[PDB]
This record gives sequence, structure tokens and C-alpha cells, in this order.
Amino acid sequence: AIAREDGHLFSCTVQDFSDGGLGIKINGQAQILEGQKVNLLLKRGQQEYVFPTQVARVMGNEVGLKLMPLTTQQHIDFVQCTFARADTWALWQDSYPEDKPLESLLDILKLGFRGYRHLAEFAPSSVKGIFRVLTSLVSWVVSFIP
Amino acid sequence: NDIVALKQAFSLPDIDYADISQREQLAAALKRWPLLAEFAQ
Amino acid sequence: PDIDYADISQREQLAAALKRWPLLAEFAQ
Amino acid sequence: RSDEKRILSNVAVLEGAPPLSEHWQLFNNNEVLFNEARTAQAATVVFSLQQNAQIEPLARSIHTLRRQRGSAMKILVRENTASLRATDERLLLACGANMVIPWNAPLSRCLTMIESVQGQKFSRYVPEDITTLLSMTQPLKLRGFQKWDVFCNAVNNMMNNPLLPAHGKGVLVALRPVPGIRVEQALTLCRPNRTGDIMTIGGNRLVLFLSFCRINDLDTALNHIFPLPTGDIFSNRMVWFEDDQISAELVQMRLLAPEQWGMPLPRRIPEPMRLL
Amino acid sequence: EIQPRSDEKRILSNVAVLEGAPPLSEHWQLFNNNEVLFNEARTAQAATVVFSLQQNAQIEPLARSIHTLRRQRGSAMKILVRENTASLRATDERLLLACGANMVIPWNAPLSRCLTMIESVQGQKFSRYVPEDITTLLSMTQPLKLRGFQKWDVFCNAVNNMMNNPLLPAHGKGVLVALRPVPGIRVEQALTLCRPNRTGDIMTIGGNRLVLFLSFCRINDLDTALNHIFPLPTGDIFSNRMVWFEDDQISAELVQMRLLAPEQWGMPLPLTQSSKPVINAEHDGRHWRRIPEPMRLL
Amino acid sequence: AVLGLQGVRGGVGTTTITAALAWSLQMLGENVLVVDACPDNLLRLSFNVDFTHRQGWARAMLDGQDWRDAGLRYTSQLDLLPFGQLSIEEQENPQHWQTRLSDICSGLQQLKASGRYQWILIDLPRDASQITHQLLSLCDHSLAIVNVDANCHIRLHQQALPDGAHILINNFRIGSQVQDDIYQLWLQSQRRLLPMLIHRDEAMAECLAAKQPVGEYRSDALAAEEILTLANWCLLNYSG
Amino acid sequence: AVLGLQGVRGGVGTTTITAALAWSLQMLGENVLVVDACPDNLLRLSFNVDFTHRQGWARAMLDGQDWRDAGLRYTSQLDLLPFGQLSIEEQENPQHWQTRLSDICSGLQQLKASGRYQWILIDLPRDASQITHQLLSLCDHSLAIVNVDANCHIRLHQQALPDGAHILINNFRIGSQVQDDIYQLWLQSQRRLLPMLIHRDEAMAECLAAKQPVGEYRSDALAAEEILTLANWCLLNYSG
Amino acid sequence: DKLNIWILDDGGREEFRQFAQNVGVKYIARTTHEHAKAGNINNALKYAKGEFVSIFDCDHVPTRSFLQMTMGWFLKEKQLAMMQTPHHFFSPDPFERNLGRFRKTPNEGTLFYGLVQDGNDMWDATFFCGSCAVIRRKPLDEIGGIAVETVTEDAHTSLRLHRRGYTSAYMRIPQAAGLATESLSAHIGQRIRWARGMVQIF
Ligand SMILES: Nc1nc2c(ncn2[C@@H]2O[C@@H]3COP(=O)(O)O[C@H]4[C@@H](O)[C@H](n5cnc6c(=O)[nH]c(N)nc65)O[C@@H]4COP(=O)(O)O[C@H]3[C@H]2O)c(=O)[nH]1
Ligand SMILES: Nc1nc2c(ncn2[C@@H]2O[C@@H]3COP(=O)(O)O[C@H]4[C@@H](O)[C@H](n5cnc6c(=O)[nH]c(N)nc65)O[C@@H]4COP(=O)(O)O[C@H]3[C@H]2O)c(=O)[nH]1
Ligand SMILES: Nc1nc2c(ncn2[C@@H]2O[C@@H]3COP(=O)(O)O[C@H]4[C@@H](O)[C@H](n5cnc6c(=O)[nH]c(N)nc65)O[C@@H]4COP(=O)(O)O[C@H]3[C@H]2O)c(=O)[nH]1
Ligand SMILES: Nc1nc2c(ncn2[C@@H]2O[C@@H]3COP(=O)(O)O[C@H]4[C@@H](O)[C@H](n5cnc6c(=O)[nH]c(N)nc65)O[C@@H]4COP(=O)(O)O[C@H]3[C@H]2O)c(=O)[nH]1
Ligand SMILES: Nc1ncnc2c1ncn2[C@@H]1O[C@H](COP(=O)(O)OP(=O)(O)OP(=O)(O)O)[C@@H](O)[C@H]1O
Ligand SMILES: Nc1ncnc2c1ncn2[C@@H]1O[C@H](COP(=O)(O)OP(=O)(O)OP(=O)(O)O)[C@@H](O)[C@H]1O
Ligand SMILES: [Mg+2]
Ligand SMILES: [Mg+2]
Repeated sequence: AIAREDGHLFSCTVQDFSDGGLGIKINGQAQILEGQKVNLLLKRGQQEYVFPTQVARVMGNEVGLKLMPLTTQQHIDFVQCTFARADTWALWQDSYPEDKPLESLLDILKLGFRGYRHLAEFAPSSVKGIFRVLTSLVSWVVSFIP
Repeated sequence: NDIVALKQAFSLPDIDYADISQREQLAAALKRWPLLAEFAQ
Repeated sequence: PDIDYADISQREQLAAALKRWPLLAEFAQ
Repeated sequence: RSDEKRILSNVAVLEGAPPLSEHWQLFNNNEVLFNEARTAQAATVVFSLQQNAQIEPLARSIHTLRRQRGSAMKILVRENTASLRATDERLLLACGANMVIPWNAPLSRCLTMIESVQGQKFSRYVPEDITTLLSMTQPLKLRGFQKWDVFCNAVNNMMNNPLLPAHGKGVLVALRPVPGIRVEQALTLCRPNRTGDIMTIGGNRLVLFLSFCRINDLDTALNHIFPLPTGDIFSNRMVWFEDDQISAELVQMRLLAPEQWGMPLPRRIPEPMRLL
Repeated sequence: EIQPRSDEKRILSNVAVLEGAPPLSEHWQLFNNNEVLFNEARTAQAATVVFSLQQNAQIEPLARSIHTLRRQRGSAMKILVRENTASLRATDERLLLACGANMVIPWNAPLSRCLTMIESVQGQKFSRYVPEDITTLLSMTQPLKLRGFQKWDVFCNAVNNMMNNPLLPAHGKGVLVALRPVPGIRVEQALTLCRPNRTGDIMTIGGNRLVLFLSFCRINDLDTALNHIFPLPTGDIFSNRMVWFEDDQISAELVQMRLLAPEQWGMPLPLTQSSKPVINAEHDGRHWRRIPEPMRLL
Repeated sequence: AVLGLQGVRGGVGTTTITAALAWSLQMLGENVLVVDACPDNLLRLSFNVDFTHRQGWARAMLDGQDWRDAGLRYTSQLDLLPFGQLSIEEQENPQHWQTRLSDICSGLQQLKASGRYQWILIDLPRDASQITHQLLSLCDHSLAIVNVDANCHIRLHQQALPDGAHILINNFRIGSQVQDDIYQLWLQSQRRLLPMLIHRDEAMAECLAAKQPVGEYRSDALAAEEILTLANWCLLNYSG
Repeated sequence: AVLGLQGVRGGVGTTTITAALAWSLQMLGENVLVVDACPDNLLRLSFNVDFTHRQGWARAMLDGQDWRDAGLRYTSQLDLLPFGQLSIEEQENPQHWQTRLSDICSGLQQLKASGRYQWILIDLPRDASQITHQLLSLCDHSLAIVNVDANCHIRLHQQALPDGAHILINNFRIGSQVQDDIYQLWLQSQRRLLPMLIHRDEAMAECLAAKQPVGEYRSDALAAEEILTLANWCLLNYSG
Repeated sequence: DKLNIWILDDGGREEFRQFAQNVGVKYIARTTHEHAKAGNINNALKYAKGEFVSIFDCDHVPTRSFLQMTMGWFLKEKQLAMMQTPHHFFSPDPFERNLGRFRKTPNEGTLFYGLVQDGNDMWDATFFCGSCAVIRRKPLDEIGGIAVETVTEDAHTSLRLHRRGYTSAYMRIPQAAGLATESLSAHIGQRIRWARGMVQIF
């Protein structure tokens, strides 16, 4: 939830967090502007914590927040509500997609093609430039003719 | 609900979680406010 | 109680407040 | 030298507290204090600001004191009630005041601040002409809605003024209204209160310039200006408060052709029923 | 003279000084704490350095850093300390000013007044004298170093030694107050009802009169100290008071006190006698709470 | 089901929460009748009823008329039954009419048995009168409205909540240390505490000034969403 | 002399304001007696009285004892007369004892005529009981406590304040638009409104949890200063 | 009462000293900088007085359940002398960052800390991996502290503990997350150091 200085509260969904900011999504862009101070309400279980924030970006539903200088207790609470949660990393590892050898081969082939295209722009030894451009040219021509 | 998420994710049905931070905060609160201390004990 | 709603429309801020909130306007008529 | 320890102060500086030391003299108003400080050389003069109207005569007195008497004298202005702006404080500092003590600081903080200025000399330059200092209080003298060209000219003239603080001349704000309301309706819901605040509309944007407003205290000014909360009326906000940024935005606003500009335009009721 | 002043407009401030506001100009450089800021300021010559104070534990290291900056980078520099929430006593502010700080900004002043005070010090040269030895300044911050009841002899000697210390503010050393108890209760009983909190607070009993010396206490805030070290309602335990807050007055009163005969001096009641409180009040830790007692309305 | 909302003390937000809950229930498709039992007669104003409208069930029964004529149709899925205006003499002499309002209990029972209204919300005072006890007995379930403060902490230890009533927290504030301490104590000591709490939101303060429920006045407010959560909880748990 | 503080609505802060005003008046040198007329009996807990102390003037009168032995001394210039803890059965049926508490009027008359007490603050409830009417009748002056919100704005137009009562504002917020509108309307319309108001302060929220008056709990707090200003106003105006 | 947090600084930086003073945790800044991290930990052990020592890297943030999920086995097996916890990286690794597959492909090190250490657990060969671990101080004092010979000191001290008869354990739940290498060069360098240490141990 987000708290404004006039006393209006609106719900939001935190989508990403960092050391000094958060990213939230609001269904309809209730009330926020790109410099306003906002109190951010985070819940760890049944306990709610308040953190002062400043709005950095508003792009419709998505809003970027910047954390204000926090005290030590606020730092501890923020870490306990964002980083030191005993559910983020386990679910992160459990959300990894399984292994599909054929899709993996296709991805690695695309990665090699992307690397060749990357080297088709810069070249340490100038001569290699022409050869790399030729390889990329023929490769994408073939890709267009699968 | 982090511990609940862990229990739902990877077994752990018999590990009773001792939230010592909540207990310490509650003890400090009981020390700070005599009304709460009077009603609790 | 002592309520004096006479000459209540002669101020701009009070007029705006009465326009915003129907309850205050309803009481002030 | 001789009266360095002496502290000539107004009565209202101490909220009833007794003279804290032997070196304290209490005066009724900042006129007898001025006359007594004229004879002083290195004393500490603590004025008092009760109401707004006192700023100009107090500035004149501070100017005369810092001119006739050198850099040894310490001049402090203790503000007792919220009767001062940032521009007025800058004027008082320019006229020769060591520092202005805010009303937020209680008596003990004020006494520590008085101890702070001891042994210090006023090395800043105080101009001989006083009118050129008072002219810097409000240089715009133009309120309300202005057309695009007039707005840009006024702001550009303010930016080019050499006798104004750098990066502290004002704030230029561009407001993009939420869909469903035009810019003319936003202009109607816009009532600037000060003399140096101007507004304009062009290209589905409402552009404000608040004179001498600081970037931090922008939401307060906007809340004063608009009747509804700022956030239910506008979707995005762009702010320029540095001189280079404001100048760049102005020169990017002049390349807006007309016909893209703007001018001001000249509940459920329950019904009775029988329950059954 | 540090002749070159090329960074006369550069503002090196702790990130906490700007309470989330964007840097006002291109001249503002922000730092995370007051140790990176000190490292960068060791190379400046005329910049404004704004420190942020949030705890009392970081006053001595901040004092040392300010002392080093002032004794090495000359007088052209401008050192400001911005107290954020609450961290300072008057003595700590005096120590910071004596170490080399131009101005300490109280937490009561909001951000805008803080910025105006920052700009107020521009172009000014620190012309005060900063001693080479920091230990003397650190010792000035607490010159009594004994708390609680003291004998009439020890009390008089300690107060006189404090008043004879030249490295202390004139007419700002403390308040000497003599309290005459309410006729219903005696003076040892009044001694039992006083619980000094700070190290430099002392008291003694003699001649039906309780005298207190509160170190570095101003006259205008004597009632706050008395309310802190006595059941809040002063006047239910003392009848009248005599206050001395000037060096000459305190010295004369000490001279008068020294003439009291030793037979009229007091001693604390034995701990066995500390069974029934003198009045209806209990000292649960560091606070006085008055316990209601039964009575009959007339 | 018939749900009665009562507060441990005045000023907790029982009328505002009643109006918001009725609006959220009618928003989910449930027919709702909202009944005001508080003599102050302030629930009618949240549904854009004029102040001068003195008609109500209590005034109907105190004039010899029929109390069914006093109902109001706010939406097709929401009907309102105001208490009715009482004169100053009647307000200052509550003993001359509090025993004459007993006829409402049988009517409310027959309304419950009719089946037209899937929910009958009652706004109850805490005057310890006969009518309050009778109507609270008519309630299938009840909610106790409290704020997290010392007053409610004392009251919960010295006064009897309705049998089976759950505790609903209103006016949950921001940055109150004592509130956090009391809430921590309640999370362990109180077993009837609901898992959802209403916050101190300006929308709730403004809704009565606009003579609308908070959901109608401002659907993006956090209070409206929390009242919707309460309505879902009531559907899942107070169905029968 | 006798100053009765009554709230236009429950939860406005009558008890805490009464305790703070008593503390400030006794700090100004006045002998003060506080009488808790509210049956909930919460005023005693602001003066460090144990929750298990059931005695009071009302309990003494119900049990047949003497109410003069139910007084508590806090300071030399502040005395407290608690209501006393009533049983659950007594709370459920208030009509069994509301008519048995008449001698308190004569007792307060005797205390007023005695001259021992310069101020007798009475914390009155809002229940339209006979005892509250009698206590208001014996009160020389009245203070009506309101919050700046829609509820109190409506109530000031439909319920009768005690004659000669002055309205006191509590729980005043910062940056609330509807509150500002109502406050300006009251300044231009309410003739009985006092020039002083009390802002929402965490000190007033923590004082009851610390079982102390706000002046004793935190004398530097803004609410304490406002209560001191109100006490000075009462001394200058309500003395005679 | 039974948790002491120490900040060990080999740079003698005053900012860390002030931060430790402000937050209330311990601080040690040794005068002689020898044996690098192993020597720092040994000097810290010379002052710390606790039954268990848990080593955390600077970028690894523990969850609040770490000690409760870890300490159970130390009270069940008296011979246990080392417990290991997975290394998780919320920062994108050079592969994930450059190749654009961050949450799609698993991390480079999640095969090791997800399957290989769990396999080593059966054969009692779960070696110390630097961070996210607990070592009983009584066994660790017998071996003379953290081994200082190789550049991979954790594996060496775990090998010594296993050669003195003490066992080891592994817990699968990720309870600490750190920062991945910021570039391909950093990954190459850290792998080179690990390989050099392992060949030195061999
Ligand atoms: N352009 C512009 N900027 C605005 C306006 N209102 C506020 N600000 C900005 O916001 C700052 C804070 O003003 P405040 O909070 O109202 O606090 C104000 C207020 O309490 C008082 N004050 C200043 N001028 C007036 C005035 O004309 N009337 C009243 N009643 N108070 C004033 O002095 C305080 C300090 O104000 P400043 O130092 O000037 O600093 C002002 C200014 O930078 C506005 O209408 N236009
Ligand atoms: N809260 C608040 N309100 C603000 C502020 N700035 C302007 N206003 C409002 O705008 C009105 C007109 O101010 P103005 O056009 O600058 O014209 C002003 C200005 O020239 C002067 N004035 C009043 N107070 C101050 C002050 O503190 N400093 C200065 N420099 N001028 C002041 O008196 C004129 C009339 O002022 P008012 O009668 O007070 O009426 C003021 C006040 O209600 C602000 O910062 N805060
Ligand atoms: N000898 C003595 N003097 C006392 C005592 N209590 C108050 N004073 C005097 O009263 C002044 C105001 O203190 P305050 O109103 O409590 O307001 C205080 C308080 O909020 C805070 N403060 C200062 N020292 C401490 C401390 O050790 N602990 C806490 N918690 N706050 C402190 O700083 C404010 C300013 O205090 P100072 O600058 O020291 O100035 C103090 C001091 O001169 C006491 O027990 N002994
Ligand atoms: N409100 C208030 N209370 C006062 C004041 N002076 C003393 N006290 C009380 O006295 C207690 C003991 O302070 P101390 O012995 O000087 O020992 C103090 C002191 O050495 C230090 N401290 C805390 N705040 C400050 C501060 O602002 N300045 C300085 N120099 N030291 C401080 O922390 C120690 C513990 O202080 P606390 O835990 O807060 O507990 C403090 C506080 O409750 C005052 O001016 N105002
Ligand atoms: N969650 C909330 N946030 C902010 N204000 C609220 C909230 N809930 C209620 N209020 C406000 O509290 C005031 C009183 O609440 P309400 O009108 O519901 O009275 P009540 O306590 O239920 O009944 P009564 O006052 O008759 O005892 C109103 O002005 C209302 O707008
Ligand atoms: N100005 C204030 N700021 C903050 N909290 C306040 C303020 N005034 C009162 N409170 C808090 O409001 C709560 C209830 O107030 P109080 O008990 O005085 O009201 P009341 O009118 O006596 O209620 P009741 O109807 O239960 O007798 C308490 O927790 C109190 O601390
Ligand atoms: Mg109601
Ligand atoms: Mg009450």
C-alpha cells in the first residue's frame, strides 16, 4: 500500500526491490506524481512496516520509488521485508524451468548466431571484420530460408 | 508468511518456528507500557 | 446551539468547500 | 576589543528568561537597539522579527550598522514568529546579518547559536546601494495566466538577471493532465496566490513557474495553488529548477507553433418504498 | 592563507542532509556517511562540508574529524553539522564549535531553513582559535565526573573546582539551587526523593536546606531538570527556591555555605529506613510515578 | 444472514463500515437490507438521504404508522431502513420510548424469513438498552469494531463481546509505536481477531461528507478494497 | 468551580482531556477534584490506579457504603473519585441502578460549598441518563468535546448541547482537506467554538498506556502545551 | 543473548568502525595482514568466545530462519563439525546478464549447490565453500584454525576436519543470497583461484 501526504491510501503490488528502491504496479495509476513523497506499507506476516519513499518514475501503472534515508531500525525492517525473507530464494530455485534438450539446443544455436552478429560490428584485427560480416550475412540468409 | 511458504514448498512439517524477534518486541512492549503489563500478567 | 449561516456565501474559500462537499452545503442552506 | 563580550539584545529574544549574564542589555524594540549599537564596535546585536512588515526597516538598520561599523560586529536576527520568507532571509544576510535564527529553534538553541558567531568577522561584501538589494526581493511582478510568448519572455528575463541567486530563481513545472480533462479545465482549477507565480497552457500541457520556490517545497506550493489534490488532475510531472535546465526548456518551448497554444474559455437518489 | 579558492561553491554534504530532495545544483556532491565525506574534504580548500548527526555515539569521532579538517585545510573552509533527529546537548555543540565547525543546525529547523543557513556562511573565514590538542577539548565536555549525594565538604570542593576551571564557558557552568522543603517533611526525606540522572549532577543536605548543582544547565530550563530529577509536581516537596547561575553569585554562595557548622550537616538515611516512601511516589527505573493513596473526602 | 455490527465504543467507525459493507455486498450481486438501530440516525446520510427526511421505522412506530413505509431504495440490490428523527425532548428522555420499539423484532424476523434480502445488516449502538439486546439476539453473526488503542485494550478486558462476535480493527494508523505494541499483544491474546484490518484512510473521512459509501465514492481507495475483502470473508464464513 | 466535560460523540477524548486539564490546573496552583461519572470507569487508569481496584463512589452507593471513603489522593492538589467497577450483570441492565445514585448531587453540592476544592472536573458520559442530567445541572460550566469530522458536524445540528457549553476541538490532523473545510466553516459559523484546539499527538495516545496524564507523561509535547493554554483560559473565564 | 555479530576489516577503514559502533556489532581490525581471509578469521577466533562460528561473505544476506534451520543437527550429532548452506545469487551472473537469459536458465552454480553437495552429503564429503556455513569451534581449535596453506582455505579445513574423524552436513534450502561476478573477467579469475587451490590440495 502507498500513503500520500493528504492521507489517502491506495493498494499496489510490489514487483521488484533493490537496496535503494522499489518498483510497484497500480491498477489505474490512482494518485502519484514524479517527485511526491510516499509512505510505503509492507507486511511481514501480520505486521505492517512503513518506509518513506520518493517517486522517481511514473509510466502509467508502473511506478518507481526511491527510498529515503532510513534509520537503523528501518533498515533492519526493510531487509527483513525484502531481502532476508525465507521464501524468496527457495521459490526462485523452484521456479526454474526444467531441461528440454531440443529447446536447449535451439537456444544455444541462437546464442551462437547472436555472438557472431555481435562480432560482426566490432573487430580487433580489421581483416576479421569482412569474414565475420560474410558469415553473418550467409547465416541470416539461410535462417530466412529454413 | 515466509515460514508458511517454506513449509508449503519443501516439506518441513515438524519444525516449529520460534520467532524470537516477536517475543523480544513483546517483552520490550510489556516493559514500556504498564497497562499492557498489568493486563497480561 | 448557536448557528449563524447568514451571509455564508460571501467568502470564496467557504463557497469552494460548500461546492465540494454536499453535506456542508446541505446544512448551510 | 572592548565590548566584544557585550550582547545587545531585544527583550523578546528571551521569552521571559532573566538576563543570562552581566554582559546582557535588553531593549524594547529594534530602534533603541540600533541607536545603542551605533556606538558599539565589536558587540553582538540580536534583533527580533515579530511581523512581516519589519523586514525592510530592519534591513535598513542592518545595512547602516554593517557599513558604519566594520566586520568586528556580530549581527543576529532572532525570528520569534513565522514572519519571514527565504528571499527576506537572503536580503537580511546580504545587508550584513551574520545569520538569521529560525523560530523553530527554541531558546537554548538560539543561545548556542549566539555563542557560535563569537570571534568571527563578516567578510562578505555589502553593497553601498540599498535599493539594488531590495529590488531582488521580487523581480517578476506578474501574476496569473500569461500567453505562451509572454510567459517565456518573463521567465527568460528572470533567468538572465545577474542580481538573483544562482539555481534558486524558481521552479518551472510542466503538468500533463489525466485523460478525460482538458488543459483549460486544469487552468480553471489553478489559482496562484503570490505575485511572481505565472501559468500557461500549450500542447496539452500546463506549465507553471513559481518564483523563488525551492524544489523540495514544491508539493506545498502546488497544494496551495490547486483546489483538488495534485495527482487526481495530472498524470505526469516534469520539473526544471537549475538555470541551465530552465533555459534549455525555455528554448525548447519557443519552438512550439501557435494553434497549439491555449487561452481560458469564456449522485444516486434513493426512492421510498414499502418493505415486504 | 590557503590562497587558491577554486572549490568555493562546491558543497560536500552527507546524503542524509538532503532528506531525499534532489541535489539543488551541480555544485552539490553527496556522500553516504561522514567518513567518505571526511576523506574527500581532506583535499578541499574552500568547500562547504555538511555533516549529518543521528546518534550521540558519533559526536567524538565527528569532533576529531572536524578538528583534523580545521587544523590542516585552513580557515577558508566551511564546516557545518546538521543534526537530523536528536543527538546533541549544549556541551556537545560547544565542543563541535571549538573543534572547528562554523555552525550546528538544530533538528527543529526544517530542510529549507537548513539550506538558507548553509548559504548564510558563504564567503566567511573561520577566525577563531582551534587548539592543537583535542584531549583538552574532549575533557571540557564533562569536568565534574561524580554523581549523586556528596558530603558538604566534597560538594563545595567539587563545585568550586568546576567554577575555577578556565576552559569552560563563563556564566554557563551550571545552576546552584537551594530547596527548602515543605513543612510536613524533613531534608533527608527530601534527599530520598531526588534521583539525579547525569554524571555531573550532585546534591547535599545541610542546615534544613537541599542544594543542587546541575552541570551545564541553563537558568531558563532549570524547571525541566527539576521535573526530571523529582516527582514532577515540584512544590509538593519544597516551599521556595534560591537560584544562583553566575560565577560570582555561585562563588559567594559557596563561601557562605562553607561557614555552616559541621554539626548541622546531613547524611543519607540508612537503606533499612528506605522502607516507607516519604510521599506517594515510586521510582521505577528512571522515572517517577505517583501512586494514588486512599483518602476520605470531607 | 442477519449481521449486526457493534463497536466497543462510539467513534470507531461502525456506521461507515456498515455502509461500506452493504455497498460491497450489493456490488457482488447480493441483495442487502441495511438497518440502523442507532438513535443518532446517521446511517441514512451515507446514502444521499436529506437531513430533513425525518421518516424512519422508529418514528413510524412512535406515530402509530406502519414501519414498512419508511424503507428506501438506493439501488436495485440495496434497501435502507432509517431510524428516524427524534426531537430534543425524546433524545433527552430515552425512557419514554425505548420500551415502545419492541415491535421491530418480529418484523425483522419476518423479513429474514421472507428471503427477499440475502443479507440484513444492522448498525447497533452500545447503549445497553432493551432494543439493542433484542436486535443483537436476532443477529446470526456479529462483528465487534475496535481501534488499536489503550481504550479498546481496557474495554476488551472489562466488557462482554456478543457471543461468537469477531473483532474488526478500524482506523489502523501509520507510525504509532503504542499501536504496534497493542497489535502485537492482540495477535497472541485475542483469538476472535479477524485477519483483515481497515486502515486510517482519508476516503472514509470524505465519504460521509460526500453522502456516499466509500466504495461508490472512491473505488481505488485501500479502505474500499479492505471492505471488499471483508465482504468476501463474510460470504465464505457467514453464509449461514 | 464545577466544570463538566462531555463528548458530543464517544471516542473524542473526553477522559484524557479531563485528566490532562486536571493535571494542568493543579500545576497552576489550583486544588482539583476529578469525578468519573462514566460507568465504564476509565478515568482512574490515567492516575495509576490498579485495574483490580473496584472501589468508587457509585459502587459505594450501590453497596450502601459511604462514597467519601472512595476517594484517592494523587498529589497534594489533585484528588480523584472513581466510579467503581460494576459487574457484568449491572452493565447488562443499567436500569436497576440508574435511579439509586441521587445522593451524589447533594454530595457534590456539599463539596462545592466546602471551599476545599477550587475546581471539580466531572467526566460525563453521553447516554441521556437521569444521573448525567443531574450532574450537568449542578455543573457551573460545560465543555463539549468534538473532532473535526463529518460525524460531529452532523451532530452539532441535531442534538442539544448543555446550555452555556463551549465547544473544544480534539484530534486535529495536519494536511486533511475535509478537516480544513469543516474547520473554516466552524470558525465562520460556530459561535461557541473555543479559540484553542488540540492536535492529534502520540503523547495523548501513550499517556493512557503509561497510566499518567499527558502533562506528567510528557510536558514538552504539543498536546500538553495546548492543555495548559486551555487551563489558563478556564482560570481566566470560568473562575466565576 | 546467544548471538554475536562481528565485522572483520583488513583495510582498517574508519567507516566500517563507525558503522559497527552505530549498529551495535563487534569490530576487529588486525594490525598485521597475513594469510588473507583465513588469517583474519583466525585472529577473530582468538577473541570470539562462542560454541559455533558462522562465516558469511560480505554480499551474502542471511534469512531469519538460517540458525533455526541449521543448528538442529549440531545438537543431534556430537561428531558433526561443519554444516553447509547453498550459495544463491540474486545479482545476474555474466552469462545471465550478457546472454539475456536470467530467470530462464538456471545459474552456473546451482548444479553444484543443488545436487553435487547433496550427493557429497551421503558419503560425508561436503566441503566448506567459504560462506553460508557453521563450524563448531572445539573441532576447529584442534586443527589449528582455518588452513592457511592453499588459496582455497575452506576446502582445506574441511578436509582436515574429515581426516580427524569429524563429519559434515548439507542443508538444501537457500537461506542466503549474494552478488554474482560483475563481469566475465571476474568469473574467470575466481574460477582460476578455485582451481589453483584444488590442485594445490591435490
Ligand atoms: N512560489 C510560491 N512558493 C510557495 C508558495 N507557498 C509556499 N511556497 C514555497 O514553500 C515554502 C514553504 O512555505 P510554507 O510551508 O507555506 O511556510 C511559509 C509560511 O508559513 C510563511 N509565509 C510566507 N509568506 C507568507 C504569506 O504571504 N502569508 C502567510 N500567511 N504565510 C506566509 O513563511 C513560510 C516560509 O515560506 P518560504 O520561506 O517562502 O518558503 C516557501 C516557498 O518556497 C506560494 O504560494 N508560491
Ligand atoms: N500559508 C502560506 N500562504 C501564503 C504563502 N505565500 C503566499 N500566501 C498567501 O497568499 C496571499 C498573498 O500573498 P502575496 O501575493 O505574496 O502578497 C503578500 C506579501 O507581499 C506580504 N507578506 C505576508 N507575509 C509575508 C512574509 O512572511 N514574507 C514576505 N516577504 N511577504 C509577506 O503580504 C501580502 C499579503 O499576504 P497575506 O495577507 O498573508 O495573504 C497571502 C497568503 O494567504 C506561503 O508561503 N504560505
Ligand atoms: N544537569 C541536567 N540538566 C538537565 C537534565 N534534564 C534536562 N536538563 C537541562 O534541560 C535542557 C533541556 O533538556 P530537555 O528539555 O530534556 O531536551 C533535551 C533532550 O531532549 C535531549 N537530551 C540531552 N541529553 C540527553 C540524554 O542524555 N538523554 C536523552 N534521552 N535526551 C537527551 O536534548 C535536549 C537538550 O538538552 P541539553 O542541551 O542538555 O539542555 C538540557 C539541560 O540543560 C538533567 O537530568 N540534568
Ligand atoms: N529527556 C531527557 N532525558 C535526559 C536528559 N538528561 C538525562 N536524561 C535521562 O537520564 C538518563 C541517563 O543519561 P546519562 O546518565 O547522562 O547517560 C546518557 C548519555 O551518556 C547518553 N546520551 C543520550 N542522549 C545523549 C545526547 O543527546 N547527548 C549526550 N552527550 N549523551 C547522550 O546516553 C546515556 C543514556 O541516556 P538514556 O538512555 O536516554 O537515559 C537518560 C535519560 O533518560 C535530558 O536532557 N532529557
Ligand atoms: N477508516 C477510517 N478512516 C478515517 N476516518 C474514518 C474511518 N472510519 C470512520 N472514519 C470517520 O470517523 C468518523 C466517525 O465514524 P462513524 O461515522 O462511522 O461513527 P461511529 O463511531 O460508527 O458511530 P457513533 O459516532 O454514532 O458512535 C466519521 O467522520 C468517519 O468518516
Ligand atoms: N489528541 C489525541 N491524540 C492522540 N490520541 C488521542 C488524543 N486524544 C485522545 N486520544 C486517544 O484516544 C483514545 C480514546 O480517548 P478517550 O478514552 O479519552 O475517549 P473518550 O471520549 O473518553 O471515550 P469513551 O467513550 O470510551 O469514554 C485513547 O487511546 C487516547 O489516548
Ligand atoms: Mg453510528
Ligand atoms: Mg470517557
